[PDB]
Amino acid sequence: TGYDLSASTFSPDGRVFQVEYAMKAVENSSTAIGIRCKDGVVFGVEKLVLSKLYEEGSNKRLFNVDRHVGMAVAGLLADARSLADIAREEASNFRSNFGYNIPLKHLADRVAMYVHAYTLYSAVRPFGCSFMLGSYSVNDGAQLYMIDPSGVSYGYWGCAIGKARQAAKTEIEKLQMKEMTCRDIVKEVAKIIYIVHDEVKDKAFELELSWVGELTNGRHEIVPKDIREEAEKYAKESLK
Amino acid sequence: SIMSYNGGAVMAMKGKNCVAIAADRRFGIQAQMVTTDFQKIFPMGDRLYIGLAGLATDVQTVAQRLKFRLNLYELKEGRQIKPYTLMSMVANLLYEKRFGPYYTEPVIAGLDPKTFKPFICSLDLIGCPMVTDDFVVSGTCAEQMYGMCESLWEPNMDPDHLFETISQAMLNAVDRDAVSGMGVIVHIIEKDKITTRTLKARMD
Amino acid sequence: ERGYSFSLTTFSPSGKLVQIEYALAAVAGGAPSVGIKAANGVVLATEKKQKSILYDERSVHKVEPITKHIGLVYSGMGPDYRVLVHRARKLAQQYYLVYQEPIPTAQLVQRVASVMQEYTQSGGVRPFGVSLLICGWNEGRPYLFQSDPSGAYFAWKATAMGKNYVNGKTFLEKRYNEDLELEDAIHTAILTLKESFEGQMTEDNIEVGICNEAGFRRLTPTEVKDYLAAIA
Amino acid sequence: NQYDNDVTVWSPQGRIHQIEYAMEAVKQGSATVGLKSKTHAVLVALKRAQSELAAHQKKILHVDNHIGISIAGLTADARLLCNFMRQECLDSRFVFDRPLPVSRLVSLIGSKTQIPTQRYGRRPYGVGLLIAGYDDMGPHIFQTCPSANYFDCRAMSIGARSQSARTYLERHMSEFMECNLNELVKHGLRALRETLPAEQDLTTKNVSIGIVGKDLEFTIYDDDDVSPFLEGLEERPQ
Amino acid sequence: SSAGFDRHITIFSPEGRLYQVEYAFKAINQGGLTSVAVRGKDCAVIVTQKKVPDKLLDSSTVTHLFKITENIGCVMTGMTADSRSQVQRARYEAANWKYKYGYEIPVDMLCKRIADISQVYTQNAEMRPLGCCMILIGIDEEQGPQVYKCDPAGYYCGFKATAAGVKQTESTSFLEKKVKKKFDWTFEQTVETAITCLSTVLSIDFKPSEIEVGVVTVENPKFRILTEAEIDAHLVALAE
Amino acid sequence: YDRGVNTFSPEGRLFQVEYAIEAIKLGSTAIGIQTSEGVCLAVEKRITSPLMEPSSIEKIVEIDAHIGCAMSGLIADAKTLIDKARVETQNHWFTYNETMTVESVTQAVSNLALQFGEEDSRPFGVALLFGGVDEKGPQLFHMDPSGTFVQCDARAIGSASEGAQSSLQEVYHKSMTLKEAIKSSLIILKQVMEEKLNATNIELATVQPGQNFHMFTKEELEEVIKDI
Amino acid sequence: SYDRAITVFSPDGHLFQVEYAQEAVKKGSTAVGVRGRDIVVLGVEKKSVAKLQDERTVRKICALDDNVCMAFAGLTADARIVINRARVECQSHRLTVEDPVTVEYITRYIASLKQRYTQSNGRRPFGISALIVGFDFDGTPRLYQTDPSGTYHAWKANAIGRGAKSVREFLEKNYTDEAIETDDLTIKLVIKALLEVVQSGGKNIELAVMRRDQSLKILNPEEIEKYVAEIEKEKEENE
Amino acid sequence: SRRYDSRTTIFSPEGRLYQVEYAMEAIGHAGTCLGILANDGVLLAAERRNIHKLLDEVFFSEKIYKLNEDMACSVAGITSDANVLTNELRLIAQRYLLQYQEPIPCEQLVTALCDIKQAYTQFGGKRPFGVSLLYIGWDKHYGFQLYQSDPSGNYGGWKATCIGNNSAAAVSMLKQDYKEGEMTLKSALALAIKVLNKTMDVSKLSAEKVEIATLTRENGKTVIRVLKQKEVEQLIKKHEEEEAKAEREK
Amino acid sequence: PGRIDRKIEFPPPNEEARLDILKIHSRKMNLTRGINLRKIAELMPGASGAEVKGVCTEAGMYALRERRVHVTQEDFEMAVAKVMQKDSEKNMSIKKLWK
Repeated sequence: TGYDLSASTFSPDGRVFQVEYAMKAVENSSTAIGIRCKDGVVFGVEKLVLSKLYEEGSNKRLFNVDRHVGMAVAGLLADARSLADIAREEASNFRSNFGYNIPLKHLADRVAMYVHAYTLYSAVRPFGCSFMLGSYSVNDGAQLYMIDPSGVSYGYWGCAIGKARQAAKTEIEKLQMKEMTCRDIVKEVAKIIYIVHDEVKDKAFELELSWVGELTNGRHEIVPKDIREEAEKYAKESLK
Repeated sequence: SIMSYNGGAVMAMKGKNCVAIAADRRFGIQAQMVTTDFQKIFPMGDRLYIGLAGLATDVQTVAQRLKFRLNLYELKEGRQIKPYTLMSMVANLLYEKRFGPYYTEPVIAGLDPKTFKPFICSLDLIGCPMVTDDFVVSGTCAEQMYGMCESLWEPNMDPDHLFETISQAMLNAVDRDAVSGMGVIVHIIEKDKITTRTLKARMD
Repeated sequence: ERGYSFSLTTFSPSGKLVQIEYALAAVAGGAPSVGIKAANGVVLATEKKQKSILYDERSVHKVEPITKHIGLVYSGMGPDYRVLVHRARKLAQQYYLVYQEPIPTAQLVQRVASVMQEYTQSGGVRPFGVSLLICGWNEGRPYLFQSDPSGAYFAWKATAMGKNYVNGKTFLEKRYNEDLELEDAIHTAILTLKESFEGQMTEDNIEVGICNEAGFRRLTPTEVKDYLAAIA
Repeated sequence: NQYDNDVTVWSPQGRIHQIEYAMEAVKQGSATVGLKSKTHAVLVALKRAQSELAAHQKKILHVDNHIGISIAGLTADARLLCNFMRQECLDSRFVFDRPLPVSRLVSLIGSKTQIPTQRYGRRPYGVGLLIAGYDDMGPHIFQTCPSANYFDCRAMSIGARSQSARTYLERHMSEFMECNLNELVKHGLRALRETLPAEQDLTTKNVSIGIVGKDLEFTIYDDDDVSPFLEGLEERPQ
Repeated sequence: SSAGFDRHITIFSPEGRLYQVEYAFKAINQGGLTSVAVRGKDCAVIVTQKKVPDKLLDSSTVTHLFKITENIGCVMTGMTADSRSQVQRARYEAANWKYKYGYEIPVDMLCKRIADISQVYTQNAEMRPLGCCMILIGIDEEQGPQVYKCDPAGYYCGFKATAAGVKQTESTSFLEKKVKKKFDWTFEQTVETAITCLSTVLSIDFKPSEIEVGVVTVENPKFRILTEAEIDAHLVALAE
Repeated sequence: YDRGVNTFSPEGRLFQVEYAIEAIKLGSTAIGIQTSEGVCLAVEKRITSPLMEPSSIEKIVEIDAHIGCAMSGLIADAKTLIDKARVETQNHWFTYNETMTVESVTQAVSNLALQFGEEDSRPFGVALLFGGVDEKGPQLFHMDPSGTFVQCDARAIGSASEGAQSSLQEVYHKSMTLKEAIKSSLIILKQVMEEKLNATNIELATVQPGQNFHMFTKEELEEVIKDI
Repeated sequence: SYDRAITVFSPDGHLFQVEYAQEAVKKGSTAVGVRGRDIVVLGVEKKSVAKLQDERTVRKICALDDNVCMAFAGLTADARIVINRARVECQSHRLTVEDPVTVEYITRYIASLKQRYTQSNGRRPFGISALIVGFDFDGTPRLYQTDPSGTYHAWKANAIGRGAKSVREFLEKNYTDEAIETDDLTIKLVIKALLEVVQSGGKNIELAVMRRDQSLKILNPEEIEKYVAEIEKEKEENE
Repeated sequence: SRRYDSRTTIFSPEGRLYQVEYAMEAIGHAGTCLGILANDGVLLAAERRNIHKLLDEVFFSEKIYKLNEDMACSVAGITSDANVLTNELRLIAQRYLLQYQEPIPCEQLVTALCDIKQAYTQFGGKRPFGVSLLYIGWDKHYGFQLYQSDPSGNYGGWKATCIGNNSAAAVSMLKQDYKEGEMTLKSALALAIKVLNKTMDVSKLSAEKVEIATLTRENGKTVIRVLKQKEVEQLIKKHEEEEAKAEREK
Repeated sequence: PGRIDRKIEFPPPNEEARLDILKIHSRKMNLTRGINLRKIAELMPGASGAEVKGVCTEAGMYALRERRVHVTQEDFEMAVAKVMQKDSEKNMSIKKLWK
């Protein structure tokens, strides 16, 4: 106490509690996982329905930054739509200045330097968000990135954001990555959301899957959800 | 032109241990005089004067801006100003107004504040400092003053013959000019004293 | 920023400025130095050590030139020194672009300290933690001045700053007479430099710069090692 | 309690308390209910009078020919977002010569109220909205919050004791599609009367109804034309 | 003692000290990582381990060896988010030296530009001083190789061999006895002493996959990151 | 004891805007009644010393031609709101050639009721009573430092805030006349004031649809007193 | 560039800085002023001269124009800013409207200046209170006053400074029309009112009159001797 | 953010100042200046606060700052805050001459500074000035004048004023011993040497501890005289002789 | 004043007062010619009078360790400078930012 008010002051051992407080605000949020196959990235976000409380398809946390770039935000939803506008605005200036599609290595670095800049001053607070960046290209393959509220951004094959962070990634690494098509990954994501988060605190919940890769021609779009409905039928087979 | 709007003639000649400066005494507007006592030589310390010629607005404007900057220089230091430091000071003030300039051409003629060494220089309207060893002139009737001082200058000149020389250089060159005249004042300064004389010229 | 600009240095109810008195405490816990004026040149002598044998002494310099004839050292802290050196480098050029003449040593210290006083009254910043010793031979007579974090300026003959300055102050009060030569001044600046130095005085433990009437001249470690024989 | 003062300061629990104090400002306002059908979006509000002689404070206010909002918070933050709301609708009317979609209007609102919840020296906009619109894909009912989280819903209610209104809407959400206008409106005002004590009710003086639809511009009714809507009702049993 | 707000903002203590900068000196140590810089007679070795705790995490997006220009490389310790903001300042002001001046920036002049920026962050009392370190190597014309180190206080000096990170007092005390016994230093003697100094302080005796070597040569002035195969060549050569 | 000037209460309200409404209670009382024949309006001057000349103290201020006012609270803070309300009726007439309605005057005043802050001060400390005759007949509106615009039929604000409003609802109906509303208001005033009732303590201003310029001076105020 | 509110509200519904600034007005020298029908009068007490030092620069009754006269209270530094501000306004009003400035227009300039100077941020309010005396056209002698809050009134007899309540209570028991009939009686009345403020030995009383046709004329110290003598003469005739 | 603000603006709850009062009580420590006039001429006595042997004194005007061709000043307070005001007030006097070609009178130069010192007390939260300085000079309207500046921004006309708290006893001497229109350039100097002999605690009044500057009006020049080395000493030998003569009555 | 009518203070001694106390303590001592007791009082910037003994103890003690009954002025000059141990911080920067 006394050192944990401003984001500019240091602790007497040398850390910043305003960043430490914002990270566990992201921890108190529902689970969103991501995993890439050999030719694409598959997103999966658990979505909570309290009783009715909204439509069927409101406030979806699977945003769409560029034609070939996705989001899997989790945490404080209001600041997530702020980062989604900053990443949207960043990718247009790369298009206007240079004339081709933004590489994901830049787009993680350009956003993380904006997240880092809100951890230096007493005027502003750090963002209470964390998110995923998934892309696919014919000259760079698929990449999957991950940004914390501090600003540390580097690569992964499979990551998880939410309450069930360490509990869900235990069985993500039980899967294989190179020898899987992303059509197989879609029904593999659907069981991980279904295994974790038992219907005790939250009875009803949704399951939104988004997917970019070689089958989607590099364009990012949502999976056909009402069409063919193979996610939840294969996921509920794990009853024992 | 703009330099010929009022007229003027400033001459400075270097002697042996003394320097002399001279100017005319006319204020007019292109054909019509107004007075006979328009000051064109302003003192800057002791044994160091400055002459100005050209547009009569920029004569009185630069002579007050330079006096503004000179008193601040002499109070932030203790000493008086050297003649080289004045020439660098004026050349800054004329170059700041690079695009819309002051239509004037200064002439500096003084002595050393330490020794008795004379100094003469003249500047352009945008501030190109030009030092000589014999004489500098400025004004509308410039070419007549070059015809005087080339045939009427000797290296080592006592203050008696220095006064008799710059007087004949001014009284013959200015009486050939149309927009200059109406009296000539001559300052002859040296280490001991300062002598100011007004000549007897054609009043037409 | 926001636009705060509120002064954090106010008057005590006793009637003193507290933060400037604390900035002088950081100066006294610095490296010792000694500057002696001796009627033909001024000698600046600092005490430069390394924490280990791993450093490189040909990298960071103490006795620093300003224009061509104006030297400058310090006794406060390290990183605040390089700011007001670069400030004084640029500030000596606007004198030369206007007056076309090298700046007198009395004229920099009026201007460096006026930067430094106004720096303390302004808000949101701390004062500097560096005292200076500015010297130079202009118009025949040499000069030797001292600034402070309050922004005041003085004119010494033989002073000392840094650690154990009161021991060097009584030593220079007895050793330094009214006038010497430059070579007598270097001999007595080293004879007061290791009042509180270590045992070894090599060419890398000290670093001495002089101001002749020919100009500022920083001594290379060859002549420092050649003069340190039979020193004091 | 030292971290319960500014908006910039986080908490050791991880929850900013100035947003949590702004949610309680919404509950101080009077209750209002917004719902929709296949072809219409009707929001019904409840007015409060200050004294017996003063007029009732108005709740529903017109924005555009197809967008109308309700209110549940302060009045300075009401008109400050209202003047921003009218301004954006006529800009796209001027530039693209088309009415705005309702969904991308509200995305500008959540981006608008984000800045005074992160920088120092600003308060959150303590205000609650029920945005009801109509565009090229059907009617919409949107609610907001001072935490800048907008919700696409089918039937909600915000204000004082609005929990009792939500329970009426959950057990009648299936009938809210095959209902034209008259049983669409009178389902809505039965939700308001369950946010009332059992001794007073709607008296054509503290209630307003706004309807927008396919062939209908957003029209506000108050105190004269509410009386055809207030008929064929039944008293609350006890 | 604490007087006024000396424990919070960058002002002086009554003892003539200040605390927020010397709190930032142990803001490096929370990374749990160590970097070693060794200069030879014709080379300059940068060796630094990395810790990869996750199997679902890349081995290419982690390495702190960063390329400033074609002839200047660096290594970053401290925390990760602050270190990458320090690199984009170093990449940028090395480019302005080319545009303004024409020739390539020396490695000594670049640490003056960095340490003056860290001065101001110390200096203004309303922002955070970016606790991280900075070690540069490079070949200078007619001067040989150089090693410099910047600090969050904002000072630099030249070096012969000095490590940073967590273990300084154990690593530099090993390097003192190594240098002052006047051994030879050609290429591989420099690399072998750069491995064993990290291998005796940490006492690991690793596998060639965690450390990275960033050597630069007089004959090859380009900054070069070593391959995993040739790191194994230098490691089994010193294993007799 | 110095918290943020713009901070929500833990219960949900405000801090300093709540204190602004408290600072109206020390001001002098004022009564205005809307009647279909016209709007009457009354105030008490509260003269402190006989050396003070009374007519330099005013509470009724005309706005453009047909709109009156009544301030209660801080005097010089009210002078800023008056000088803006005069101008904003003139910009309406020299851009539309019509008189700004009484409701839309109060909207323009109530915009900057809570536009204080650090960038882009403190909230004001006066409540007002705008009354006038426009195209929808006579009108009477009431505002506050919280910017809560409202319409009242007969509002009474100031020191006797609760005491007058209780006595006023006792004797009021819809079909009043103008002469009945004038004599009824000063009955309320003399019950709530502490001094006597003369031609120097109170003042009136009645705006009519025909007599648009509200006009009321001394030697007529004595006639209304002596007839009751 | 300064954004910090200084004057905020209190929990009971008051201010802080305004009541504090009126305390500094209470710690000042008293200065009264009455009016009449042709000639106005105002005088200051508590001169407190060192009696060996200069006194033309300690004069605290000045004129903004050829019609309007000043008399302030409180601290002297804040008065000099307000006076030299108000000299500009009464001179720029003469540029637009050709009349001399009325006494009503110049007090609304000062009072509205002093209010917005408390409304804004980061600004220490003034601590003065003026007595503005000037007879306008049509021969209208009147006097106003100011206040650090920014209010203005019209009085017939004002008192400020240290012990204004005693002087105002003295003038309260003196509501005569005969004292505003004779001119020198009104001047002696000011000398009578200022007598029970300070020790008042006829040397610490600086008064100045204006007969609505001429600029202000300070009475002589020999005039103050004859005025104190006739006051002591008629006071002893109560036996 | 806001808890670091020092609040150098708010009134005391007593109802007076809180920050300016600290400097006005501080100003009496470590400074002593005075100045006397009653006829043609005006002087300024100063006091070398620390005269150490390893010092240059090459400036020849240490505490006196000749700010114009007609005026000068004696400053006491913060050393470096004096240099801000003397650079400013020297420049105010020169922009007047640019505008009018007429020398600045002594009255409306002092008022130009006191408006600057006041404005850094009201708004901004700036640290106020801790500088109290004196004024001499000559105008075309009154002549030889003295003024006393304050950190609050208040001035006044004087004839025997002072600055230091040690010199508060000197005012008791100057009320006891002062003449009205009988000043010479000897009766005024010998009075000041008598003051600093008693008010300063330096025994025997060492001539390297005092400093005296006078302003006379010679023909049209207003010569500002700074007297240096031996005239101080023979003034002391004149003063010590008169003290040895007057003590013979004892 | 109903109880105590007289409140006599005791100021620090002056230069002649320091000189006269010094002559009392040096009267019982042994002195060498060519010595100035006035400068000893003049090197005491506002002394206390109690330390006039302390100078006369340290001067005779320095003459003791030479087994010498003679004393110079230099012995008194080291005796005064020893007792003058004040926490005055003579950096020429504490009494010198405040001229």
